[PDB]
Amino acid sequence: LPRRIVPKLATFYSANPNHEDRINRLERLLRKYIKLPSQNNNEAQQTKAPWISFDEYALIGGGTKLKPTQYTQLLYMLNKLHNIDPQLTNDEITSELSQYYKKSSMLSNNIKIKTLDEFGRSIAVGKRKSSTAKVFVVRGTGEILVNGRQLNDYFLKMKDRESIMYPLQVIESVGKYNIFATTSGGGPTGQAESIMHAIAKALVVFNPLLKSRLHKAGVLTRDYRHVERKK
Amino acid sequence: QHYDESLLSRYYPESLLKSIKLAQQTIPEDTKFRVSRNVEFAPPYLDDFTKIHPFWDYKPGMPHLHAQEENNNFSIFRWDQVQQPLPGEGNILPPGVSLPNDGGRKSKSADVAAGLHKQTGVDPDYITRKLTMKPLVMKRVSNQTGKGKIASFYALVVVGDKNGMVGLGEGKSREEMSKAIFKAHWDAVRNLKEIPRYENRTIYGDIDFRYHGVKLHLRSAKPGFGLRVNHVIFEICECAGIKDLSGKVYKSRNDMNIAKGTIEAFTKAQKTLDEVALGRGKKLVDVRKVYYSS
Amino acid sequence: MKIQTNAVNVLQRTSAYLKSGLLKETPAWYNVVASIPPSTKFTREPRFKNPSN
Amino acid sequence: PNNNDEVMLLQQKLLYDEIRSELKSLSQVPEDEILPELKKSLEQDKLSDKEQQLEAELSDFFRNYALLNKLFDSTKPYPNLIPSANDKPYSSQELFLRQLNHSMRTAKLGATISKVYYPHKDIFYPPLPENITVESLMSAGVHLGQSTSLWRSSTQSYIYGEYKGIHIIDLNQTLSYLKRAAKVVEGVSESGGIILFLGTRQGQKRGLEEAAKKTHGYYVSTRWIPGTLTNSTEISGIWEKQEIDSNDNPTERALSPNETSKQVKPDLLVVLNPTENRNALLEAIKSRVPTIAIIDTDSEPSLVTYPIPGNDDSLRSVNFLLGVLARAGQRGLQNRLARNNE
Ligand SMILES: [Mg+2]
Repeated sequence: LPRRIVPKLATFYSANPNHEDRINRLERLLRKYIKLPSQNNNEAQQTKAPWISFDEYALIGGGTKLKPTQYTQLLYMLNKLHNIDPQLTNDEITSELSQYYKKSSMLSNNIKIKTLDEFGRSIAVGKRKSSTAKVFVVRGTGEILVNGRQLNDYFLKMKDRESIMYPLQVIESVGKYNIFATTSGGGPTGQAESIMHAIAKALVVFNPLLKSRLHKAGVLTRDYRHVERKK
Repeated sequence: QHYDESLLSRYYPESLLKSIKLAQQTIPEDTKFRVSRNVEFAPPYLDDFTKIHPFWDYKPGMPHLHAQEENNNFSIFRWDQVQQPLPGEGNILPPGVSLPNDGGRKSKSADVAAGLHKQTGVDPDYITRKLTMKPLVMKRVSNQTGKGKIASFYALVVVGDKNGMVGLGEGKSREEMSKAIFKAHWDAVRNLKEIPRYENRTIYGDIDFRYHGVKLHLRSAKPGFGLRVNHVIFEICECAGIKDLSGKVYKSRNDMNIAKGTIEAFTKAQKTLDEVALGRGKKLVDVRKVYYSS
Repeated sequence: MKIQTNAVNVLQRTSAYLKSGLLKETPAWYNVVASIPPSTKFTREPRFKNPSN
Repeated sequence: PNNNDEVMLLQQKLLYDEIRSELKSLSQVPEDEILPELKKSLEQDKLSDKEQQLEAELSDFFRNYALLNKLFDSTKPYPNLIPSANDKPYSSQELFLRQLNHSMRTAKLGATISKVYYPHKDIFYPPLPENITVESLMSAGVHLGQSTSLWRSSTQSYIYGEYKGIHIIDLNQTLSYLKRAAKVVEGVSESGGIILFLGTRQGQKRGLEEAAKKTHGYYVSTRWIPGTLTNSTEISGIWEKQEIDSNDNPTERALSPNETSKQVKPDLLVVLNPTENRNALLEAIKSRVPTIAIIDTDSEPSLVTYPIPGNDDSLRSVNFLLGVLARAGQRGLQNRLARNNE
């Protein structure tokens, strides 16, 4: 019957009672489920780790008192519980981990699978300096047209021609596709490399397994360099 | 949804019914309204827009960019008051803030009592009603810095309830002496101690105490003797509830060190008759008190 | 270090706060400490025999 | 005897996997292959009285539990295990569960173990203060003081002797001091006071947390912020307080901002390593908070209300003494909750 006022958290007298209480809750789970094996897909580097930001955790983990090393300690325990084998996990672990996932999941993604159009053509756009290129890639025999003109006519420099061919040379498919490239703006180098960038982005639809090789060759990266007004 | 005139005529004013009828004849019932994610035309809340809000809408009769009255038909002829008072309660006082209607009514004792109660748990009523505060030293000290001489106010005060409890407090402030006294009063309450008193009027026997350079010689006195001691000791005795005392200060007569020495002497240099009796296993009798007993 | 006095006399200092009225409410430990007095002699004790031999 | 019950489910579970696998097979087939041929059959078929029964029974059955239903609302262990086929070998997860079954039943066949010390049991199964012996204290290493070169002579009265270059603490006095300290913890716990357990040496957290849990108390294992008690409003005012009944259940009453800024002072402070926590001990003195601490041969006894002479460097000795104090608190808590019931 008699009532008294007491500190809410067992860690009240510590420097950061809120962070220590949360760490204790996670530590209990890691002790109760010490035996449960961890994922063997961790070697496969599963791409899932959407934990809240240091600033977002500061709302619940002491605010100003929160130290970066304290946030690092929270992530080491959230990941360890998360990496328990999915088949052998339980509700308790997932319930505790739910509160620490980024709330961006509230909404949805903005990416729709790219597919060939009604005529079997992969359409991609590329940009370099002030130049732009819209290419139409279809399965063919290596025919290329630039703005309706022969490649040797539009691009006089052999180095520009070699730049256009490089993405097809990486996937060793130079004679497997017909390319209809349309380009505008900038000069020969910007247009040739804008076409290079657009062909690489259009080739991924035909075989998405080759994206990693295209990325490694450097043809899927948009070159950011542009003329800078002297400051 | 399209509603019959009867229903709409029981909620909306007659003047607006014609507009509702024309809108229900131009917008098909199967209209699939889309939400605009570039321009926000409507407010962030629901509103039928049938009543003019005295604050959130333009004041009727006031000139402004979208005033529909002719320039010779405005109805604001007095300009001594604010035309549109704040809506609702009439204030925007932040939650947890109080309107400063009354200023200068605070009692520094009550400010000390409230702060100490929150910080240490002492009773505010005792501090504000039972304690008496007497400043003992008030001077200005200064520190020589690269920028120049930085002055500070130093205050030493003594507090007590005149019934055994006495405390000494010190305070410093670079701003004003009143702030230094507030801190000293705050410190003094935290240092409150009980001092033994023989018959609640004097000390037990005589005391020869050395506090740094101060030599204190205090002697107990008969009832009705009064306080015959250094002025600094007098104030402390008054707060503590000592009525009869004689004494002399030798060597250093620094006021600050006399006050601290006196407080220390009253606690570390006294032994009650009860404490002496228990330690020695003997009975100690006050002959003067027995002479007037039954 | 000097033999400290204020750690073992918390009960007596607290009782002065309660008697005067500076502290309104008795602390929860107050009754417990009163029933179980601390040892406050802190003396050096002689010994007249080696317990081993 | 009742295995068929599970077998009936597994049968359905297998059938469900078959239905799902071939639902995905038809998700790849182009519509041009199936749709026109399917529709043509209907164009060449005539519905019968029975066929029509399902023509509307399924329409409602699909217009009731698929369209006009609430998508949301306003064998339990290891429920996500994917069992392997009866012909295939055990999966890694199944082997783990197969080993866990062995661990419970067979792994402990052959002998029992007696008179062997297990470190965890000091924390989870502490003895009662009345059952503690000198032997038990000695087994935990509580008698091993500091080097005689580091002697703080104010502990002279606690020393039993010197041996192998260290001072041996008198366990007969340790036991008497331990019993007195334990009774204080029990009293404060039974009175409803706040008990704080302070220890900042590596490894002490586990003992400190369990001691706080079983006494409904508090602990600090990382760092004592200087001023936690004397400057409490600048350090601990922001943290949340709560009101509780005599059964230690949250009343749920919202607290006025006045009640949430008031200093919440511990009723009793237990310090595992006082030599490194002078700040806390001095604040306790200033705040008139009774304190208990383990006093090693190099530690000042007079700085605490109730000293416990003993080794403060060994986690076993510390956890043994902490466990005894924690269980004493637990008994006080249990006696307070019992008097409320009756
Ligand atoms: Mg030690």
